[PDB]
Amino acid sequence: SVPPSIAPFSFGDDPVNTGENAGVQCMVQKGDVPITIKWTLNSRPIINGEEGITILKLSPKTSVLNIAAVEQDHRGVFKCIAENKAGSSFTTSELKVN
Amino acid sequence: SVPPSIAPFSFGDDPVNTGENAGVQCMVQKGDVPITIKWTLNSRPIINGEEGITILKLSPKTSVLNIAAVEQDHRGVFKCIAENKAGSSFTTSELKVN
Repeated sequence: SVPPSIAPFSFGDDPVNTGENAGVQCMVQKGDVPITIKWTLNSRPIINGEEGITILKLSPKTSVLNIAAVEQDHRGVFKCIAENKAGSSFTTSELKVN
Repeated sequence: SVPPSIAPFSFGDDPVNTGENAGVQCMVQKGDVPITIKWTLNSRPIINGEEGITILKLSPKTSVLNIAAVEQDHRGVFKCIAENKAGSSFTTSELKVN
């Protein structure tokens, strides 16, 4: 009956240049399975392929996000949301683009 | 003729507890494709699944390493090596376990 906890992630506090290969990982630490992991960008759900963003479920507790070529469209607050029977958690990181 | 360049990564400032979920993304920035991306732990090569370490080539310029459940055996220097026909490059991060 353990609720999900998530390790912090960050694109870095320095703005990113267009064309860079950037990414973060949503790694659930403690938490009962089954767990669902999902993403939003500026509160809109994003899934693999949307806006050129790669999102891949590496394991039941890890989601990998990769932006192969950063654009100004990718600017904003990325949120990972992890949910199971016992509770839910989210953590965020703002991507800044020069 | 452009050799691979790699964004630095880190498991973090602080030592990690046993059982935690840790990982890094090796994201090549500059460099002509195709690029071979491989990993070592304390100078010895790692393959997907070895010592419970997940390794996945996510894209032509990104490789993801995940340790689903960290043990003290995972202690040491993780190196990502990126190679093409032009040249090679690497970046590292030391994983510490309490």
